[PDB]
Amino acid sequence: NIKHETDYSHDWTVEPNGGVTEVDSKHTPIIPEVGRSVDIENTGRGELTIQYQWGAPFMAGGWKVAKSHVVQRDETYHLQRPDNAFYHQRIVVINNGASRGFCTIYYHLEHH
Repeated sequence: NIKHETDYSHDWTVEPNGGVTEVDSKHTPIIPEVGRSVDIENTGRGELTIQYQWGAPFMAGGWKVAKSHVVQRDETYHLQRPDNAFYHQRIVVINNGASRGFCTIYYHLEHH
């Protein structure tokens, strides 16, 4: 009795020499919420960093890093969301290298 479920994906570019691309975001300023996990497939020639970031109410003190991981070319990596709830959160992909960055993000949706 296998069932098909639908998730989302999206392709992204990340500029070289410090580009940052936002690939997910959530703002829940009244009641905080747990976020969403993703997988990243690096489809470019150089490495990328993926980070899970959070912010306090009013973004006081700017974004903070909860998780970070480096993904090499052709690899796919699962970024599990933190177990705690946030007022602001996002996932970014950062390209600190000289090669243009490319990736596909697979978003793990909520299923019941």
